[PDB]
Amino acid sequence: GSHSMRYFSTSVSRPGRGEPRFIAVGYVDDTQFVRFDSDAASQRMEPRAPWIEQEGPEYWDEETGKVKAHSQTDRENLRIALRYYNQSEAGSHTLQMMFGCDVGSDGRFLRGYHQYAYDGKDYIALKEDLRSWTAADMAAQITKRKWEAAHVAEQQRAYLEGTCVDGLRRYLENGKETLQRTDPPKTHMTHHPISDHEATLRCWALGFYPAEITLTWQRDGEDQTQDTELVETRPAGDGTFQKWAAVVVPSGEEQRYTCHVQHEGLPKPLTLRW
Amino acid sequence: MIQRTPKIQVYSRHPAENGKSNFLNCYVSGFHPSDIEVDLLKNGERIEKVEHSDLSFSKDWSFYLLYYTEFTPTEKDEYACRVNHVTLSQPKIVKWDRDM
Amino acid sequence: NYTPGPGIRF
Repeated sequence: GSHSMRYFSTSVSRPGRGEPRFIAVGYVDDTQFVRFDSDAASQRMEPRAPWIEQEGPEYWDEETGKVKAHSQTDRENLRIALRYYNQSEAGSHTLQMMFGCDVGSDGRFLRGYHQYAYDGKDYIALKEDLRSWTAADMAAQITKRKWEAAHVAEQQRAYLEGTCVDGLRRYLENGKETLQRTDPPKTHMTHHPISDHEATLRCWALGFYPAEITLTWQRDGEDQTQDTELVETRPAGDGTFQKWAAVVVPSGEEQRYTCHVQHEGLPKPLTLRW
Repeated sequence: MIQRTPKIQVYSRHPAENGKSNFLNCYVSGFHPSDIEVDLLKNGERIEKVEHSDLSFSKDWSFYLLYYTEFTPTEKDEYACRVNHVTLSQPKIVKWDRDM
Repeated sequence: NYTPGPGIRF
């Protein structure tokens, strides 16, 4: 089906403790493939997936250059934002960036992204049309005007539709065994008494890939969203994911409940009963 | 400026089987800012060989990290993760329950 | 593949 490539960068200032730390990671779908850490000894973009190791010296040289350039730009951006907002140099601040592209099941460009957040809130983002910017506040409006003058939208659109898509397609082929796979969830149900009046029914999904999943409980076929404990989808550590959903069941009412599972690896949605 | 509390989960990679090699995970997610401290504990004591994933984040900008170590669970051995973050009044200990 | 430089600052 569809596929994505994303890079996520985080810059964190540390007043009185030297220059900001910069960390960037690259993903294809839910599989990480590269990292760069400004605090690390190598000072190189580093492999984080078996299928990226094939890439030659020119790749590592080029990618290292690009990510290092970004690290320096965001160091400057942190200083610029401090000035824009008149914030104290004593406080630590965070600048996050995400960029990348989606392709369809045929490998055609589908969507592109290029966006920043400052202290955990949206700062500026390239709109879906890849032609205009969304600016969160007056500070970001200054940045928007600069980027319009400099034609950043056109430059990034060219990357997103071109190199981004080409790279994603190449990785999808080289890592096809890992990337073009669906591991369906293995599902089951556990029962945990809490008192003689109540018990927990927990519905599990284990060993699934990609991470996207829907796990819900129904009572008499009715919505239970507000009465279900749903944990965040979590990595197993082996390239697969896990999740559970729980409801508190009154004694002897177990049979009124059904667990529902939707995943790309399941030809039909599952219905599970205790 | 914003603050978001980490959601903490401690769990094994595979369903626990006494005497069988496994991995013990602590997954912290949904937090902000990014500074966070995680220990894995065996019978109340810090485990030494603990690795972690590279800092990344979700669509809402909140950070997530996986801390992990190889372990062979037994009947009696107790495991936990201990987490500190600016949003927590004190370090929070979550015990490993082989059933969550 | 990473985005190319140069970054236009804020």
